Amino acid sequence: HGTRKWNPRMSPYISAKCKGIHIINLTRTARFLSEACDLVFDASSRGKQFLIVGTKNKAADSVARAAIRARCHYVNKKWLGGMLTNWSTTETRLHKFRDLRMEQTAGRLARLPKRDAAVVKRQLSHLQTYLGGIKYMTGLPDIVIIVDQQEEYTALRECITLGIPTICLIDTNCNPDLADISIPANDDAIASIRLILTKLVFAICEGRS
Amino acid sequence: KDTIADIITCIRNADMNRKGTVRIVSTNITENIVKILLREGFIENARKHQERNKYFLVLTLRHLNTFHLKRVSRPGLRIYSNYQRIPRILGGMGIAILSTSRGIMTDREARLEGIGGEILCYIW
Amino acid sequence: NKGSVEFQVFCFTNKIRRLTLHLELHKKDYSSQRGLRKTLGKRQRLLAYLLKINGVRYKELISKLNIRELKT
Amino acid sequence: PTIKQLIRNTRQPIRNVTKSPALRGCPQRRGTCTRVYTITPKKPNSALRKVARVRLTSGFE
RNA sequence: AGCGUUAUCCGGAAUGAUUGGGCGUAAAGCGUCUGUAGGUGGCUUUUUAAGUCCGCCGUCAAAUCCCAGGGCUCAACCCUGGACAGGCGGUGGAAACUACCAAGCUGGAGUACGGUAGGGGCAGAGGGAAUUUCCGGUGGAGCGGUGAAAUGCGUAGAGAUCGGAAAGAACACCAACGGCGAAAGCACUCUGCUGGGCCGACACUGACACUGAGAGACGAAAGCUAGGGGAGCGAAUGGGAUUAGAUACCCCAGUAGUCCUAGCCGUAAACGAUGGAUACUAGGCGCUGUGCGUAUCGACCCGUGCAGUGUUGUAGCUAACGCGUUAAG
Ligand SMILES: [Mg+2]
Ligand SMILES: [Mg+2]
Ligand SMILES: [Mg+2]
Ligand SMILES: [Mg+2]
Ligand SMILES: [Mg+2]
Ligand SMILES: [Mg+2]
Ligand SMILES: [Mg+2]
Ligand SMILES: [Mg+2]
Ligand SMILES: [Mg+2]
Ligand SMILES: [Mg+2]
Ligand SMILES: [Mg+2]
Ligand SMILES: [Mg+2]
Ligand SMILES: [Mg+2]
Ligand SMILES: [Mg+2]
Ligand SMILES: [Mg+2]
Ligand SMILES: [Mg+2]
Repeated sequence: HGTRKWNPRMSPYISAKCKGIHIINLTRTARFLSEACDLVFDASSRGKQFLIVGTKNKAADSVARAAIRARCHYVNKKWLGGMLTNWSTTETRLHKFRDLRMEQTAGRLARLPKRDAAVVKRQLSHLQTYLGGIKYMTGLPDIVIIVDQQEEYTALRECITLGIPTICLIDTNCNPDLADISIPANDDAIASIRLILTKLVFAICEGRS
Repeated sequence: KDTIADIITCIRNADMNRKGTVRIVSTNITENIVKILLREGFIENARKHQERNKYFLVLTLRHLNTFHLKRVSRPGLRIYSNYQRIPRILGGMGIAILSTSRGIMTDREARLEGIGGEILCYIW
Repeated sequence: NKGSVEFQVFCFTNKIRRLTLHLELHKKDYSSQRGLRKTLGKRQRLLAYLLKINGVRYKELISKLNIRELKT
Repeated sequence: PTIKQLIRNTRQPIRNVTKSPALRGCPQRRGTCTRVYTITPKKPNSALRKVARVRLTSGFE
């Protein structure tokens, strides 16, 4: 990214550089794009469930639309801790959240006072903000994708704790030892995001058969 | 000061930082030491060059184990050994580089040769 | 000029002699006294090297420069 | 430390702290009693414990 | 057919840590530096074979210990045979390493040069304000001090206010995320003599190195011995207050000392609470000194090398705090 921001970790995966800005290497990643799409295409044929972790404001809706093409899951807003590790509490909130959508169908809102209906309204509205793309998970995924390492530092660690392979943000900001699969060059713009995101989401489609 | 005391450390520090190259100094003694690590499978490759009349060597390390090292015979305290007290590091997983009258060899090669010498550094 | 052993002793012999006459007046210049003992020590280790390599040059150098020989 | 310092005999053992100098190493020793009495022990405990002031034959009171 | 107590030695005890510990804060780095003996010591080719390794000979009695065998009805025990390991001496070989001997190199160190920053040190001259005292002019009642008050100074004219003589000591602003020095320390200005460091390179030296027991030198303030000086501030000692008390904190006066030149004393939280030298080990910020190149080639700026100096921080270490290329790796 810059002379004051380059991590010495990526030194094997750097080719050249310029006036201030940094130049990433497109050769080594191309092998990993093949290894990634080969592993994702092979995994999707067995019927696994995947997850994507994207909360950056520039790619908040792109990751949302990215999950509709396949039967995977997305995380549009923050991680709020213990999503996968404290799964017992997550099932309680999802079993809770799943029920409240059936609660709204009944005519019990009439017999509740004004303020009480507002709390139930703001209660369900708060869970929708963080538990949107998980309503049809019913279990733990097998592979989890990370769109941003810096902003979602917590999500990358629960995968390492639970022992789940993952994809990361191997551009010069972060540490490459955290994920086995390595795909740099995604902090440039949506062009670097959609070019990679659509490519990997594409491979899931044919793997699904 | 002791050159070989520095040789064992430049290879040790490279593994702690987990690097491939070493750029180790070249001498009559080190070229024999490095030659043993090639055949024994501790290093992938070695290579020589120069910048001045002096010379150097470039090693190629392997990519939860650790490349343990240890020096034994120091300038302040030299250590020798006879044939019957040749060590056996970890039942054979390690080796000892020792200097005999017929140059330097591995302890196993000394067990067959029948001649002890000056142990300089253990490996495991 | 050259950098031979006997030449370094000649320059120190003048550098030392130049400071003795200075300390006769400025005897309280203790910082220079710390530098005086360096050149007195540097020549001591050079002449110590000249001795065991060749004694002929030692006896000839000390004779012309009027240098005190060390015991032992 | 440096081996040259070891040759100076920097290290020595610690001498014995034997808890019966009066016996002079023997297991028992005879002595005449001089004054029998009692004494109050340390603060937490409380009793009148019996003792005897003895003159041993080894030259110790 | 003994069991317990006591005493003595070893072990446990890595609790004197060769094997096998530690010295930032838990006990532990001399206040610092120079250097004698001593210890260790760069690279390359030869010499010798002292150390070291191998093969033989002699010897380290027997008993005991170890292995085997045998004999007391078994065992203890007795007997036969044979050790290994290790030590000394001799003898014939191997020559890497330590060492020795004869020649070579330059990377470590040093010299000669050419540049360069700085409160390095010593000595001698120059400068202003401020304060104090005295001299007078002006003028007339308070001044000064405190949490409140008083002592005290003052109509014998204080304080204040202009003018003037003199003295002593210390150097605002510049001034810091700063420089130099081995430390202790060095800041108003110059000048003289003088030390050390950094870098450049194409003169040269050829390991002439590191550390350092004893020893020696320097070494904040305080204090001492003579001779001077003494404005201000200030142990002690007085006085006025606060207090049950106040040999204190507060206030008013104030001696030694604080200063200079000779010398003694040689102690500090003399701290980075961290000994010195050397090699290796991710980075980020910016401060000097000196080069290189780009550049506006007027410097600047930008980009890099070297030697330093500070702040975050990865691996790793650490009981933890924290250290972290200036390590506590
Ligand atoms: Mg050597
Ligand atoms: Mg012990
Ligand atoms: Mg030890
Ligand atoms: Mg201890
Ligand atoms: Mg303490
Ligand atoms: Mg302590
Ligand atoms: Mg020294
Ligand atoms: Mg015997
Ligand atoms: Mg030889
Ligand atoms: Mg001493
Ligand atoms: Mg004083
Ligand atoms: Mg002291
Ligand atoms: Mg100090
Ligand atoms: Mg101390
Ligand atoms: Mg110190
Ligand atoms: Mg740090």
